[PDB]
Amino acid sequence: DIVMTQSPKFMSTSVGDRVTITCKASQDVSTAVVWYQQKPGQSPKLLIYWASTRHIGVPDRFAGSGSGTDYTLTISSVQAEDLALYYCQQHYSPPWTFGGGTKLEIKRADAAPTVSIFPPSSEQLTSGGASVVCFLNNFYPKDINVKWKIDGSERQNGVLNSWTDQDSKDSTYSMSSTLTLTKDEYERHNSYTCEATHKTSTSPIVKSFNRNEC
Amino acid sequence: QIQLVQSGPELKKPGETVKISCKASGYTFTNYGMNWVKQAPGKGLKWMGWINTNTGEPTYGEEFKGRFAFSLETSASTANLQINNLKNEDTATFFCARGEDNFGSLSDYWGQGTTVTVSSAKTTAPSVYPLAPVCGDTTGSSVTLGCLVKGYFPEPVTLTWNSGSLSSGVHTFPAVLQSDLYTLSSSVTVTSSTWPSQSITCNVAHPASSTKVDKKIEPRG
Repeated sequence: DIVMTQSPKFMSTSVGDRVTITCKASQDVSTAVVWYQQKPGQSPKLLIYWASTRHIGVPDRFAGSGSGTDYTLTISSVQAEDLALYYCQQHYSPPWTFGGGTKLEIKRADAAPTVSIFPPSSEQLTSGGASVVCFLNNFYPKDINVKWKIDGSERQNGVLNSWTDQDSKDSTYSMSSTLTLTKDEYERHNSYTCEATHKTSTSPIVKSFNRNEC
Repeated sequence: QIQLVQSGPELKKPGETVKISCKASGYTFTNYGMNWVKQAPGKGLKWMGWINTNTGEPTYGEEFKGRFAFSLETSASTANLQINNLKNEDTATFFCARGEDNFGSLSDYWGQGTTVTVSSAKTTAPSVYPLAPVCGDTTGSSVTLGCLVKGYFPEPVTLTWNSGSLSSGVHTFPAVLQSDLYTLSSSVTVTSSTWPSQSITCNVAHPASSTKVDKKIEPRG
């Protein structure tokens, strides 16, 4: 079986640049390399076959190149909509073996996280459960660090982080950190602090609470 | 152009068998054979084999021989995958692509997928909660509201802020599995002028167990 090898596994450039992505294989596959692009939550699509023939409707800006074992998709004018995984695939002999994909992140400019802490809903409080949600929203780069400190103490169990993938439109990232508890756990404490370590500052972003009217 | 649609995403517990369909719009079924690709959240894309939509000749990639069966309902221009004696290892999303050529070296056009979840878990409909703020300067001239969807199985879950019409500002997060069920969040930052002036709402359809909530985010502030 032929073995399509890809490395790197993540790649990034800014808007308007060029990027190049390496696909190689076991033996000489005689230019018969296909390129797909699969954008997050979408079918793959055919970019390119015979390492250079653009498929109907893929723009001039995606160029095919290669020979022997060695192939490279080059994108130019990296648009915001080009973050996706790129996949190569042999089509010289069965079975058609695919590379393992490569993520294209678009390197953006820095952006500080917009953070928001949230109280347990009286509705879930009648259920006997308490979750304090914090959103850390629209940051750049992908590197956030999110601790909770219930009553000044690093609570490091009960939390679940979820992350958005890179935005198509503005190239940021967002994240959610829900920290569940039980009612008599919640009701025994009173400061609740979500903290955030991120490159766009030194002084840790902090969203902290307890109830009162507004 | 060619418009292949695939069946909805099933939950079948170990041992069972699932029918997965591809229905061919666009081309003349018979002169272009169906390709089936598996995508685990792992490797990436895997070819399972082709089906000669003319004679019905099937070809299977080694890892696929025997528990899998490509078939067609010709008439309907439909192609079907069948996984029998289902393993939790088969937990993944499958595709029918259309083979450009004889055997399906290139795959011009892919259906939207069908996600199978092999699992013993119970379908537990969600509890939807409106996450609204205690107070504070949320960045500037803006207020975020939120919504948590804890308790459902299996994914999907369709969330919509005010009937779809509220779009700009949403960040719906991925679901995450804590042991037996999923938990979800979505945020929507509105302008200070829009709330509690206008009526923001967390509309939730859990297709899987007929649940559909619309919690309102009452001011509670």
